[PDB]
Amino acid sequence: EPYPDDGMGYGDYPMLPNRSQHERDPWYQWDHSELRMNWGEPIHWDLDMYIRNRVDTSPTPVSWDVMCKHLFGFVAFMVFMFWVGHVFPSYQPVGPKQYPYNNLYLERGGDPTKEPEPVVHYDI
Amino acid sequence: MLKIILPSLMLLPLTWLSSPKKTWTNVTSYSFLISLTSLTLLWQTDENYKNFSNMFSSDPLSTPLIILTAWLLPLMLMASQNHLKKDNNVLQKLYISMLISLQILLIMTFSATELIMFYILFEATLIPTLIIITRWGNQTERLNAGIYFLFYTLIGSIPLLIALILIQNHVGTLNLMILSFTTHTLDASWSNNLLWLACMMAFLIKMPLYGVHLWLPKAHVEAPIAGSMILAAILLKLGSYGMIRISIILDPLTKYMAYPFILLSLWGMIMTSSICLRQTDLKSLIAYSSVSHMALVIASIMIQTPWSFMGATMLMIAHGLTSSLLFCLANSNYERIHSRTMIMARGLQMVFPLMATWWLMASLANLALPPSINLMGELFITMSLFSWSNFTIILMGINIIITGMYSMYMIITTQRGKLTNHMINLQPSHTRELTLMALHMIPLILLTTSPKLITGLTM
Amino acid sequence: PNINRFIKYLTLFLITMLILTSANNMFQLFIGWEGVGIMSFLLIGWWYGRTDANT
Amino acid sequence: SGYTPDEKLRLQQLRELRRRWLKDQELSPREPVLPLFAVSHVLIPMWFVHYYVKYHMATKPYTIVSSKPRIFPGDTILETGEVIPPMRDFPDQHH
Amino acid sequence: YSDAPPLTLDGIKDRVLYVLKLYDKIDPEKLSVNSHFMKDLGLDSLDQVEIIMAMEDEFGFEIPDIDAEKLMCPQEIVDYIADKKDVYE
Amino acid sequence: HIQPRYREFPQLTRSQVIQGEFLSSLMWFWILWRFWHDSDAVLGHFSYPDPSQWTDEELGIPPDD
Amino acid sequence: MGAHLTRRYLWDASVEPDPEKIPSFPPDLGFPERKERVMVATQQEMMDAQLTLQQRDYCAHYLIRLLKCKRDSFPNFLACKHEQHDWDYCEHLDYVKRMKEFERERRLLQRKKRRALKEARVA
Amino acid sequence: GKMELPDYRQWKIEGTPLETVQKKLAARGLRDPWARNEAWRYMGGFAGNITFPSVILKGFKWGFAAFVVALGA
Amino acid sequence: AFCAPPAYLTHQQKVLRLYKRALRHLESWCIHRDKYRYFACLMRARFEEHKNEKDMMRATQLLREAEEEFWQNQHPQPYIFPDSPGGTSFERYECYKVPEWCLDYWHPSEKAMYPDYFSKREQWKKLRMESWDREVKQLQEETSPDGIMTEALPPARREGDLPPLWWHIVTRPRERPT
Amino acid sequence: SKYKPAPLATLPSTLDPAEYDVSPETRRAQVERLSIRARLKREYLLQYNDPKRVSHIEDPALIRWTYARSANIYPNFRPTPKNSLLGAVAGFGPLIFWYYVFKTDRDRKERLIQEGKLDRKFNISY
Amino acid sequence: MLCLGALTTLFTAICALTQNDIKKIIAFSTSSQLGLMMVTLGMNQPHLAFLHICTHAFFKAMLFMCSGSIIHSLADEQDIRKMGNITKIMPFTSSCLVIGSLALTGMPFLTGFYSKDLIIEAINTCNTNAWALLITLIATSMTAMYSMRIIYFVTMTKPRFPPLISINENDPDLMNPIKRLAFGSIFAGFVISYNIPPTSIPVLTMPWFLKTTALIISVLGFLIALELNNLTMKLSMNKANPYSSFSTLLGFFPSIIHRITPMKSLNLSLKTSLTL
Ligand SMILES: CCCCCCCCCCCCCCCCCC(=O)OC[C@H](COP(=O)(O)OCCN)OC(=O)CCCCCCCCCCCCCCCCC
Repeated sequence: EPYPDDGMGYGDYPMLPNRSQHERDPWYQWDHSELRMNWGEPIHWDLDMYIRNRVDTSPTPVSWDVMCKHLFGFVAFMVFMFWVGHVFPSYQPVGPKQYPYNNLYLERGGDPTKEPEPVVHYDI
Repeated sequence: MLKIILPSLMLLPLTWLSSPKKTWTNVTSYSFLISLTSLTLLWQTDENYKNFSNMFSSDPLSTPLIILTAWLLPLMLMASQNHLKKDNNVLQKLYISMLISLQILLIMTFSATELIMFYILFEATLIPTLIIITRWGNQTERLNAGIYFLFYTLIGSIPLLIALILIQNHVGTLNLMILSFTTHTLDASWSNNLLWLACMMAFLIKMPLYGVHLWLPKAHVEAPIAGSMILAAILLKLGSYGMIRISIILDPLTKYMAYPFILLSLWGMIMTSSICLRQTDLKSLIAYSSVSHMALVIASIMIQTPWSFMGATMLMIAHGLTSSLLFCLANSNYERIHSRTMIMARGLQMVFPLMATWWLMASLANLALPPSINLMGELFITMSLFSWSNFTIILMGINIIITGMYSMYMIITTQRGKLTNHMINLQPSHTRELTLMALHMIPLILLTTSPKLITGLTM
Repeated sequence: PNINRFIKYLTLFLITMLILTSANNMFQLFIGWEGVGIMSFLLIGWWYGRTDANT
Repeated sequence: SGYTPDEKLRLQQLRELRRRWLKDQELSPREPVLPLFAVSHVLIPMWFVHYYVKYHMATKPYTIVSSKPRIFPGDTILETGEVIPPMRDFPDQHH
Repeated sequence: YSDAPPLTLDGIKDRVLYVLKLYDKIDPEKLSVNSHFMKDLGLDSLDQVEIIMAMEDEFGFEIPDIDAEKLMCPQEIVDYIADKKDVYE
Repeated sequence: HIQPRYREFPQLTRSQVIQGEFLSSLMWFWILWRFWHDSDAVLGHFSYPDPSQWTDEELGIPPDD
Repeated sequence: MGAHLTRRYLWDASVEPDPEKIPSFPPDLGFPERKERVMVATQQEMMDAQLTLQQRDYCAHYLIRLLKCKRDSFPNFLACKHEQHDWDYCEHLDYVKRMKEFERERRLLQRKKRRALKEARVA
Repeated sequence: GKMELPDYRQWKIEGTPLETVQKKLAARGLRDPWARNEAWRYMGGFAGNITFPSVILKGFKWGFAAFVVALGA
Repeated sequence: AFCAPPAYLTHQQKVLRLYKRALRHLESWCIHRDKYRYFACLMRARFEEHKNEKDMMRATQLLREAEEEFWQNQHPQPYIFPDSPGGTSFERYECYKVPEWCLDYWHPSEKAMYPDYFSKREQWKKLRMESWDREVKQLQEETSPDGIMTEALPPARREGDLPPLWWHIVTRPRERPT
Repeated sequence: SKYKPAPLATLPSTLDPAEYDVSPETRRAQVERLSIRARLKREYLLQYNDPKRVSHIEDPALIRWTYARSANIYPNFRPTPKNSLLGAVAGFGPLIFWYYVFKTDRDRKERLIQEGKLDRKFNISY
Repeated sequence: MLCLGALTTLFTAICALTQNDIKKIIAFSTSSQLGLMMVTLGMNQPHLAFLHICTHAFFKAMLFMCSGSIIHSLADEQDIRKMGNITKIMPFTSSCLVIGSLALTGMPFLTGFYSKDLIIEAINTCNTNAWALLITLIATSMTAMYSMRIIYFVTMTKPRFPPLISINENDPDLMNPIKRLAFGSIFAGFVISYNIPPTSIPVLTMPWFLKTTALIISVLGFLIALELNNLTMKLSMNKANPYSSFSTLLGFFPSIIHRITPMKSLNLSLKTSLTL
């Protein structure tokens, strides 16, 4: 069944089923073992992509749609829940930590010459 | 610089006068020493460029190449001793001489003060190359490939001829030294905007740009191994050397007249890198690898920042050595396999243990593994490109991911997997094949120890 | 049949890993970062014949 | 099903030959005809390294730099001779 | 050492014999190599599937479908297993 | 020379059992020894204050009005 | 995790503090001449003991002690144990403070809600 | 050494969990034919049930014995 | 792997090859053994009934609803043996299965040692060339009248003749090269 | 849930109606196709197992593939729509996209440098 | 990274619960522990993150080589399904495996305990995503679950391995290193924590349920899983939940993002960029 005549070059090259070498019977003694292709059988146009070390088209126990929806659903729910989180964070009943001097103004590398507005912390 | 050249010329008398049986060793042994004399130019204990004489000069940019041009003639003559060992004893001495003239001409072109000396010698190199590709080319299509290699370069060449004669009238001498120390500032007219394109286009063509690179895949495919080594290692870099010395003039326009090429090259880098991903002919994949890794160079010789330039100088010398190494090992598979197809010949490490180590190191040079000059080069072009526009990392970032994929795929489907059942049994590796490789990589290891020598004019 | 090569790559991995650990300038950190990546490629697919290891 | 009577003989016979091939693969006696150190690579490498670290690195500027040593309150500085003042007394003893 | 001792045919031979002697339907005192399953011992088209599967689990490998639609004789199993495992005795 | 066993409990070497009990018993000696010497796995050793028993004087809660 | 969050997120947050602004009210509010914190260590002592900026807390002083007894007593890493309790305590006695401050700010905010309504006398 | 193999007869389903599976299968009328093959799993040596505390607590007896002694000294 | 693939599949081999996938995909769900051996003799029951259906149409309607019941009640990670396609050791040792036509390019020094090995190898290569003629002729004289042609190859059928196209089923690289 | 083959995750052999077919015509093909394969198989198997052979088994089915894919393309090119519209969006589309991505950035950068905002601190290289 | 570290922790842990390959389960645990390591870096606690890296190395290395011992001793069986009762057949590795398993589950006074609970309570005390805080803790219970899955299926169950038995772990080269790392797994957390420089100013003051949360969640994680393992033995068909397969085939990220990207990235080169 020649590839459709739309003038993109395929020519007379057969339009062989788009199935990857992955599901070619893995036990049969394929002449070319690793391409799971026999000698003489028409090679597929994109056998450079269906090779085993590349893409696969091997039936999956779960339907593809079911997969795409489920995966992304999970992703979304998670991303969302993480957002519910940022909205409502978890923080202990503890006030802010208190650093000495002027919040270590000079040591945080502050300018020695210009003194900072004193930030004082009182007991209790 | 007439020791790197006169002794070279004398090689021609030796290839002809010498015995048919001893012709190969006299020529290869002597040019190895010719390379040793070439190493003297590296002795620059000061910044001043070394103006040997009126017509012949060598500055940091040319010196790293003249040595490579002299170095590959030995190797080219060692990689073509097999094919070309079936010839009539006068076809050989022609091939050997053709290879000899290429570096005589290329040594002079890279070591030329007058820009039109570059042009005459620049476009002469096509004669020796076209003969090597067409006369000894294995495939039916080399007549075609030769035509493509002659016309794309020639149509670009005549505009440069008009441009350089034009500047001589405008300034009064095509001497690279003076042109540099003289005020040639183009005036952003519509015409100048054409001059700039005239000068750069001929160089941009033999440095395959995305728009005009179809000549290189076709040429290296049917070219004999020696021609493919010369085209990838020295011939394409002739275009880069030209762009570095010609943009000294046309200083103002490239600030805004480069965008077209820069974008052509960076998008080109991605597409050329990607089609390598599914190309059945190994020589085809290396050639497009060469287009992409050379598309980075035209995008650094145009941004024009100090780092770009020496990123370029680092990568050009490095990629030159790596590409040949890849083209040389591709040939060794081609001669035993007898087909260029990548899919056949799977599992070779199982049968050719060492060639596979050379294949692995060549691929790691091909992709950017870090203690290699290849990476330093890309890291630098990448930096400047980022400076030009932070967004550039995206496109120079899709290329790095693709470059890793095709480089390893060449190793994974050629040198791993189950062995091919019974192709014509693959005779073991000759010591010549392995040395021809060792001679490519041992210098790649040594240069990576001291990158300063191939850093370019800028640094 | 190739125990010695396997041990050889394991120590090369350790050398790249430690270089990655103790690297002041990041260029050396890069040498380690890429370096363990390549030897992992060589060592994950030790048994090259198996396509699964290659994938 | 069951093997075809003419396939249980092409497996009959070819198995018989495989058994002989594997016997032939067996190597005859003689088949392969061939025609503290610890200190060694810990001490010898060491001398060299030291030679390198104490006479190149050490000598060159800013090649081996070290975080300042730690000095606490009440501990003496060997080089200058000063004794770091003891700190202000900790008032609380609450555990 | 860690790898077990290589199978010797006269062993593999006994092992396949043994397992069958533990299948209740197959008489333990008649199972005789060369005693075809469906013609002599009386097993059914569906038993064979299992008899093979037991063997695939006694020797730890899979007898492919097409090559196992024929493990009839209780011996074919003993040379096929051995041929697949390279036992030249 | 360990002998492969068919449908029987592999015979075990003296050393296999002793080394195995050894490593496990030291694990338990260490867990017990540290638990006794340093039982700060639970409570740390600092008690959480009840934030809801701080006299309004303690926190500066002015007398309403 | 905790109830405090439930108060703020569930129900109403009007009277629940915002962690980003814990001393939201006047610092002196509630205290005549409240005493400010005091640091035993010296801006230099710390700088000479190379204490990480973060570790320069009001317990920096008991830390320096620990670190002293950890350099001294080197081969023995299990003997500077009293020093660690002390540091930790100092810090527990700081975490508690940071908790007392949070509770005080909570209650004070409530004062506002109470007072507003009280002060919001009908007429 | 021409490894021998335990007598096939040795294996029997009674006394193992296969027997209870055997009896309920018999209630349905099924005969559970290959159950005898799966007997050595439960037959001997490996017959004892393994409890999760037993693994987590392996060696605890001496471990505590060791602890007490050390604590004493 | 050894025998050749039949052109079309019968009804039986399709049913009897489900009994394998099914029971083997029931031992991934029933990780234990007594549970399995139980839940499986219950499987046979399912296949045991509907064994004597003579109504093909029906039979191919029980089969087509069996393999859909199965597809939706299969385990995602089936227990596939270690050395079988899709396994964990599949083609692991293939990096050591060199193809044996490579010992022909060995240096006379290498083959100098290992002497008796090559004395027997040269015998076998004499066997191979000594019969290619009688073999190919056999392969041809026995080409059944043009028509259906299967990949099955003939046995020997005469003394001295070596069962044909045999050089690569015998002389196969050993499985575990180790 | 019925398995739903997508261009990927295709319909398995089982669950495929065609598999369940005995119409004598179908069986006819299924037995005709083995013949082509058996024929081709017995044309590979007594030419690869041939003593006295050194030449390269060619696998012409692979040579028909490469020729079809790199030297039988332009002789079968006819410029239609859906081919030239799609043959210009691919070559000039992104090439024009990035130009307004790089021009706008380079112009933003230049303006900022000109007005004096870009910090360019500790940048002593380029 | 606190957020993505958190997602990987549970995502990888949930996938590990149903994986039936012993090496695969340990590898997912490698990712889950690093997910916890990513979380501490995300909560800006660098020093403790490094502490877990060192402790993580000792026990994960042990469990892998422990399974290396089981896989090599058995006829290269890499599936928990066919491997059982290693505790009586091979006590030396089983002892090493449970030592490693408890370290992975943060058993009190073992190397995981010194660094891991510091990280847990750090979370329970900092200001963080609520979703991240909840997932990290159940991720900890799952670590106990899959840890439970390995020992129940691999060690405490009737044997299901192929009938001929040839097990030897006597080789010094097996024991010695396994023995040496076991000593490290038992004592390393003790040594590293005391010796390192005081850093991070931890918060040891917590309500007791947060102080002991890591311990309890780990305990019930195993408790719930043990209930599960026990459940299976019955002659009643449970199979698995609809989201169980979702778990077993790795969340379906492999099935979908590995078939689409490599397919729509290569199709565009051959069909569009190369030929067109
Ligand atoms: C594949 C990895 C992709 C990773 C993407 C990472 C994106 C990071 C954020 C980039 C976009 C925001 C940059 C913000 C910088 C500060 C704000 C700013 O002023 O942008 C700089 C400049 C102007 O952008 P803007 O403000 O949008 O003004 C547009 C006016 N028409 O910016 C501009 O010059 C204009 C364009 C801005 C947006 C450019 C979007 C680039 C898209 C890249 C696609 C990559 C894939 C392409 C296909 C590959 C496969 C074939």
